[PDB]
Amino acid sequence: MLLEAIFHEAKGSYAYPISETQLRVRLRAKKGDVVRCEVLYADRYASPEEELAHALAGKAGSDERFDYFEALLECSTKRVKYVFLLTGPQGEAVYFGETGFSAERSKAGVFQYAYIHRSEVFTTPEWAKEAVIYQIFPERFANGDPSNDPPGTEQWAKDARPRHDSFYGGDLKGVIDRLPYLEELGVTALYFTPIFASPSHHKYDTADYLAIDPQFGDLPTFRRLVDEAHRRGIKIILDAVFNHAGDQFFAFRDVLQKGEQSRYKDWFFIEDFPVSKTSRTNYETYAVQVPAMPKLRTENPEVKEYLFDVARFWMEQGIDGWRLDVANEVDHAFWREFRRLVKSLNPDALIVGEIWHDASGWLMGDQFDSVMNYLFRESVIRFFATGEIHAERFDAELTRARMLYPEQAAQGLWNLLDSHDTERFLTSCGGNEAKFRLAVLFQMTYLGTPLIYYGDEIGMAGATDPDCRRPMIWEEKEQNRGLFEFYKELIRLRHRLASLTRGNVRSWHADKQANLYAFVRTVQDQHVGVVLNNRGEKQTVLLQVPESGGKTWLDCLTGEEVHGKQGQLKLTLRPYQGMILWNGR
Amino acid sequence: MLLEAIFHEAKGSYAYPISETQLRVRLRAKKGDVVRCEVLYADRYASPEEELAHALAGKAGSDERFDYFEALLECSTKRVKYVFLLTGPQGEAVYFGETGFSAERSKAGVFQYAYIHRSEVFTTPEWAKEAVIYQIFPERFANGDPSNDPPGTEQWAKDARPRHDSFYGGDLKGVIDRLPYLEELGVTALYFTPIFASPSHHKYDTADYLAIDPQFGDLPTFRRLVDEAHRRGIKIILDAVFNHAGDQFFAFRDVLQKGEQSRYKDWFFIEDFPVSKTSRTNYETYAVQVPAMPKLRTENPEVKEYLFDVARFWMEQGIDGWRLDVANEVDHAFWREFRRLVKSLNPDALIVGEIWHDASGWLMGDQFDSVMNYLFRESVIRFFATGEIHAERFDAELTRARMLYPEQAAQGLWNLLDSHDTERFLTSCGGNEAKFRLAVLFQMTYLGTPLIYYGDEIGMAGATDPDCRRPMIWEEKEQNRGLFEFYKELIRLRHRLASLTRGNVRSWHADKQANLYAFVRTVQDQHVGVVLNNRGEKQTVLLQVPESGGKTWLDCLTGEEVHGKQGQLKLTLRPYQGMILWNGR
Ligand SMILES: [Ca+2]
Ligand SMILES: [Ca+2]
Repeated sequence: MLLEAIFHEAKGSYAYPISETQLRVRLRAKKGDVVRCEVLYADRYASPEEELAHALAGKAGSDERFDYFEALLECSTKRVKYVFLLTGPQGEAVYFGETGFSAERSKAGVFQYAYIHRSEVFTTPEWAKEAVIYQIFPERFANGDPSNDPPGTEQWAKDARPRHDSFYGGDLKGVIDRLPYLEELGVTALYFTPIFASPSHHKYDTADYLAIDPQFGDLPTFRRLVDEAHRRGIKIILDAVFNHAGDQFFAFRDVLQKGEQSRYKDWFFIEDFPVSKTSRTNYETYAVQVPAMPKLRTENPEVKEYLFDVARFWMEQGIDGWRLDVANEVDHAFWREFRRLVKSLNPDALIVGEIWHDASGWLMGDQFDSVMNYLFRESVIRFFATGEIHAERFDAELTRARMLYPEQAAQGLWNLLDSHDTERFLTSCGGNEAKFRLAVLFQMTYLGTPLIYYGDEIGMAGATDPDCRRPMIWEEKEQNRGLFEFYKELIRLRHRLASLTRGNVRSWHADKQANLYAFVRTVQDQHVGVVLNNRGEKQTVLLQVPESGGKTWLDCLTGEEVHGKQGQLKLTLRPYQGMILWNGR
Repeated sequence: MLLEAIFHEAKGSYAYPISETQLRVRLRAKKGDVVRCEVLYADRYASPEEELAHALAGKAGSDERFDYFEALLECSTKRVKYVFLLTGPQGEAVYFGETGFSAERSKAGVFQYAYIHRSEVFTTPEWAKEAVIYQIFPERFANGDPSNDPPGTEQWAKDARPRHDSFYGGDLKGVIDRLPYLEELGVTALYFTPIFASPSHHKYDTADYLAIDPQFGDLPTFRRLVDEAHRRGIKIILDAVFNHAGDQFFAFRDVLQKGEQSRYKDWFFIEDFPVSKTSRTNYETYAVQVPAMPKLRTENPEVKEYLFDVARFWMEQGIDGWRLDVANEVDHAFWREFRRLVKSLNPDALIVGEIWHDASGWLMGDQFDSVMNYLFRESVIRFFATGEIHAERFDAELTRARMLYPEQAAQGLWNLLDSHDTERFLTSCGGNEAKFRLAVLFQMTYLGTPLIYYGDEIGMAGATDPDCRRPMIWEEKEQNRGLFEFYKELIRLRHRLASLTRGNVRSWHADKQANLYAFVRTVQDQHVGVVLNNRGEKQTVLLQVPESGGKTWLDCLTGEEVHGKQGQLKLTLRPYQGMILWNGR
């Protein structure tokens, strides 16, 4: 086999504890290059003559070009050393260790996970493991209070087509008046984009971190919201913009007024004074040349303490976690310490970050709890919506992703289908509900945290920003209640089937030709299989199911009861029809 | 080219800054699969249609199975995204990016280094970059005061053969009196193994972390050592053992007496009560069943603060750094915070850890400065002493290990030939001085910090523990001043050639049959190439040297002048001879 293609490291996403005494190990090799992977391990101080423990590494998945093996090691000593034994299609065996490769186990060496400290066990809030988040764009969700609408606000109508400078008066009061709705839908948390004192429409340039923007409400209204949401079993998530502030931030305006006399001059990155100019900037900002967004020096103790204080103020109000913006642009020390602050105030506080690239460096367990799973969307958009990729490709994109980070993180990734910065997925589906409904079925049954974008649930459509930010449709007769009930049922199923929230993921079937994909979610002895027929034609498939995994399945969506015969399960799926098979365990 | 064998990551040892605006990048590939590696980069926020930067990745070296390419990206924005352009033997062009491989740049995606914060640019003390450490085991170095010799201390003789419980009276005063000797040798720093108050002989079971063991001296004596040593240009590095404490440790004893009602019960890992027993361990300890060494609970804030106070104390005495024992078993959060303390107290304090396996997780820049380079010892023992490997294998082992951690670490790794836990290298060489010297010449010219074990500079030989703890031979008549002088010359040269202390490493030539190896240290324009004739036979070698690096070289050890012609340098080395050719720049 190609040893130069096999990889592993005693850390990161290939070696990490899941418990105080259990070490997980991942090993990858060229697809087809290895057939069996076994792990021999023992305590690091074990006598060189003592016998080693054995652990079989199952094929956890495979992507475009790699094979992935995962095994669980029992380390009662909390210290472990181990070597890999890899067997090829031709029985050729070889040990893989820290030293390298060899036919003799001794010469291969041994990887070592020094010690497993309880504090370094990746731990995330339980309520998040089986949660469903609903993304709220305040300015467009509900106008509960007309008295705070900004001047020039436009009529709230379904036919309205938002313009970049539009206003609709969306506010926190509406979110409250509509809480019965979210509860009915079944969401367990609301994620709000920025809503803090700011002069712009987007509010990404914070002016006052300790205050709700007047057009949205006030502390009183916010406290009311949090309280009314909680008694409804709904957590609250706010957006944290700590990378940069607005040009009206008290600390910045002082520097604009006092130049080097400002006690806050080092709260930013300035090249020379005076500090200011239009189309030109003598201080670092978000992206390139954005005057309204002066970068904050999160490395500075003053800045750090201040934001940490800002977090305390809002955590005092009862929020349940944060969504970090441009998180990847603030120092790690800051994030490490922030989590400590946050987790000590609330062990169940969530920390979700937004990185548009491999976020492993932030997802080891000492910083964020998870991040937005943009990969999920990319694979989902192209699979159900544009159809640029087929089922076998879709399977790969997904798998490659799962093995990207530790399970504690993969399990909590926010899987969104769109956002306030993208065209609505229904539109991406060219308006076809058959395609949209299928995707949502997948979103609601896959590994991670489903993130619902306001309105998608009743079938709102629209191009990218700002057309995706159309005012929420509240007239029941103008809403797609058929769709609305679909989301409800999917959400209800996801709540009862433990496998769907806390189960692993395994690919079941991938037909590049028929474009049908299947996977199974597992927890304990329970198994739930999902079959997706992504084609505008009726198709029939043959899935394999050895009696050991059950002999009869019940389609949780239709009640239909199918039986497997001779280790196979015959299934006929209707156009864009999805099936969710439960084995009753 | 086996694509499944190419590796990279925008973190760790494959992507790291060397300055606030300079990012280093490394790529791994199957040997021979890539002949040209170039990187195309731009600002993370740069427009799509903007001209991409170019940076050629030179081949940094190769090992047993891989090739390694390196590049330095100029990133004025401290923000960068990049894509690799790989060229094979047959001219095939493949792009490599976060998304994967493709003949098209757009489909390859791009790796991203989100942001470069100065607080994250690996930084190590300046004096350690040109330092030459000297390992001292107090008990066997020198007896400056017999009044502290424990009963049973034996005579100080060259032919003395120490037993496990022997006592010679080595003490700090002794070190003081011998400072002139050490200063002459040219060592710039002194490293003491544990020397704190302990009831045992080895002193690994700390009883009083705030006091020097009476057998070595008193606090006032240590102070005398630091000042007198400092004025000779010699630093002091103390060995700290925080993973576990002694069974006589004040905090521990409180539990042995008050049992469960011990105010310090949560400071350790205690299974059940009574708190202890003989030959049987009912509490976690170092290794397996070590009643005198109960593991300290560093995860505990009370312990952390205490160990830190202990740290502050000794740093207030003026020490210059720490050598951590069994550090790989202490939580990272602890070390991260330890560094912050130590460094704030003294930015020049050194933090060297001891971990016998891939320590990348501790060598990112937020924890240790370096570790003992055990891989170096193995490469020198098998190449110089046992002859287990030839010149080509030596080359690989060296190359592979060099590429394990970021350059800032590699440059400051402690390169030891032996220690209080092994036999004298001379013993490993079977008494062959011609071999010992060549290994030392390499040690003195390779990348890393040379570690000299007390006595080795005067040719002390001996078997492993306790024979490696033989009393220092101070009788000049009995000293191999011949070797001693050699040691001196190398140390001098090292201090005069910036490239030997701060330059990189590149293999120059390797021959498995002739057993001849050569490498080049380069810094700015200075080049110094080392040629090793590791064979007991006079050999001639033809090295390739384009006029670019110079056309004339000088052997610093003999003063011989060598000239190159048509890009070749013909050198004749005597049995086991090594040359150090300076390009005069
Ligand atoms: Ca309003
Ligand atoms: Ca003495």
